[PDB]
Amino acid sequence: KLRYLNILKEKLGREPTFVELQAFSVMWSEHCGYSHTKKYIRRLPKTGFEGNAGVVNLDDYYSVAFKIESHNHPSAIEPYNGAATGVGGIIRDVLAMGARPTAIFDSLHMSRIIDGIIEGIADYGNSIGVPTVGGELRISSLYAHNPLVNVLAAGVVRNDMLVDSKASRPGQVIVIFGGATGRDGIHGASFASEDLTGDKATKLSIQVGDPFAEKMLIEAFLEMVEEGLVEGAQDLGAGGVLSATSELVAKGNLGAIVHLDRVPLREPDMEPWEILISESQERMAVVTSPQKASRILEIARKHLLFGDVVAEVIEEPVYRVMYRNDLVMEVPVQLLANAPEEDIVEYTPGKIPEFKRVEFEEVNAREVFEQYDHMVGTDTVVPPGFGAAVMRIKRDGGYSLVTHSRADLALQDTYWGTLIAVLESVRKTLSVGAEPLAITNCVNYGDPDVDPVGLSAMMTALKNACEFSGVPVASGNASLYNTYQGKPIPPTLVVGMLGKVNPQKVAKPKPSKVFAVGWNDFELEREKELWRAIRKLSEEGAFILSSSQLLTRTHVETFREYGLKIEVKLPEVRPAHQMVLVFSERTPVVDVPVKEIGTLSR
Ligand SMILES: Nc1ncnc2c1ncn2[C@@H]1O[C@H](COP(=O)(O)OP(=O)(O)CP(=O)(O)O)[C@@H](O)[C@H]1O
Ligand SMILES: O=CNCC(=O)N[C@@H]1O[C@H](COP(=O)(O)O)[C@@H](O)[C@H]1O
Ligand SMILES: [Mg+2]
Ligand SMILES: [Mg+2]
Repeated sequence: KLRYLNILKEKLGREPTFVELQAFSVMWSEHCGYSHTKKYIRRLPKTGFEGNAGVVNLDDYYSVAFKIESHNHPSAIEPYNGAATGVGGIIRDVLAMGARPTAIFDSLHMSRIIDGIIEGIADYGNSIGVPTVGGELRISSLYAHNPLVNVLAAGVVRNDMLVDSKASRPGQVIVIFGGATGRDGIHGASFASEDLTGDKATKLSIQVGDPFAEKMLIEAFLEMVEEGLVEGAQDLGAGGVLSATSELVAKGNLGAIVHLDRVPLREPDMEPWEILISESQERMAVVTSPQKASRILEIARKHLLFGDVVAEVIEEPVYRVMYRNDLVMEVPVQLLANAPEEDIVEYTPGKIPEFKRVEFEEVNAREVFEQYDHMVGTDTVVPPGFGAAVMRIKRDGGYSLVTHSRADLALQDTYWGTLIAVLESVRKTLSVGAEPLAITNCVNYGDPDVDPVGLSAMMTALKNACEFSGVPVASGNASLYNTYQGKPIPPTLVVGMLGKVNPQKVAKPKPSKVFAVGWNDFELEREKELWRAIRKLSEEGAFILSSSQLLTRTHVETFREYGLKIEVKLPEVRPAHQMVLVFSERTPVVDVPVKEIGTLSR
């Protein structure tokens, strides 16, 4: 913070004005600036057009846009609105790529079942009409003060309608439609960059949220894209107008002249800076030619949304904020878009540890998911209760989504627990017949300044997991400073995996013999040997289950949907094993251990 203020003073050549301070306090905050993770993320292998979402081609005619963000700090103080809004925001990111939001996936980490979080998410995804196709839930008293709310959203988009995430030429303009701008969330980005005992941990930093407004925003935006009116786009969230406008031009290496007075207000007494950093929801920033602005405004208004032309794209690398004919601020656009970078430390792993038992409560509760009808599997090739969620796109074309993390293992060894989480995410994808395609990930950490190693260990392990597996990183998020009066959460890296699979070849449950296939302990080397065995059996028609517990209550619940009931003598397993359960007619034949342990029937 203060180390940064000096750097700002040196660059500015003098002391910043009130608004200059407010503005950089947002853009250079860890949440928007990424000072501590910038270099690490760069060292990661990438793929797919990365524009605040990350899209991956599936069949050349269609691509899937998937991204994972989080809303941790907000949810610790206002569970209901913090979770909902989290969904609202990640949906705007996927929509901002020209994609049609088709699936939401949740990843909760709490010390008990906080109804608010569950409902906030279910209600919001419900009012906008986008289904929940899955979502891991880990309970541990270690998240008592810092619950982690990570949400993954995937949309489908035509390869020929991909929207850019930046401005591309001087003369373009920037329209901002959606809900009206109020005073909620000001500095909520600076709030998410500190310990929960900060001076900004008040309800003022929390964003509201209106799904009916968003559903409209989804319809309007897609219409704009269908008529080729969108030349570039970015959703609004942290930083509001400031963040969005400056980032669309910094990316293109252009400039902008923002006119705050043209921004639709919901509170007319607001001041220029309040209008600039307000983090109100349901708003989208579209880049286009001056001429198309007319139809875009018409489309949003008839859709019951406000908005007007707010900025002009100029070739000069300056960010000029205007309110009428009175200048508010003015600084080098590339100054804002780039926070000071912090040095990284090199991490070198040790031997895979003898992970001991550290259980995460088995509070399986579908009761709460039914009360708030948080349906998790209405329209998938095969039910999500089993793990991977498979969606169709064509009769014989589809993709899989897997969200996994092993904070339990990582808590003991940041490196190995993380690396293992990424690898296990591959077993699941393979277990359903899908071809690992890319990864979106969310890094959930505490104080980097205090414990720099642990962060380094997460990023190195994630980097090594992609090099060892060949699976690149399409996108991600990084939530740091998840601590309460000192105490930090466990290092929790949540992995979102996307895969390619023919829905006509996805196996379903049927009366059969069950087999424990693999080893009860972990060894990196032979990991690729299990992968090869899953591909073989999966290809033969076998129904495979890849859980860290082998068999869970949900699996059995889901099994009853088929009127099937399993009787198996599960093998004793270590905290990190290399085993999966195979269901087939005959005994599997593979270059890996196989043992008949039970039966599925009726
Ligand atoms: N751990 C990670 N791995 C890979 N990419 C990551 C990453 N963390 C961040 N990114 C990439 O950096 C980009 C920026 O995330 P950032 O949180 O700063 O902005 P944003 O685009 O989400 C808008 P906002 O701040 O308004 O929410 C992401 O869109 C993603 O592609
Ligand atoms: O509406 C936009 N939501 C997008 C967004 O970027 N929101 C911002 O992130 C904070 C949570 O970050 P975390 O604690 O999870 O790291 C939240 O308080 C918002 O200011
Ligand atoms: Mg983010
Ligand atoms: Mg965003």
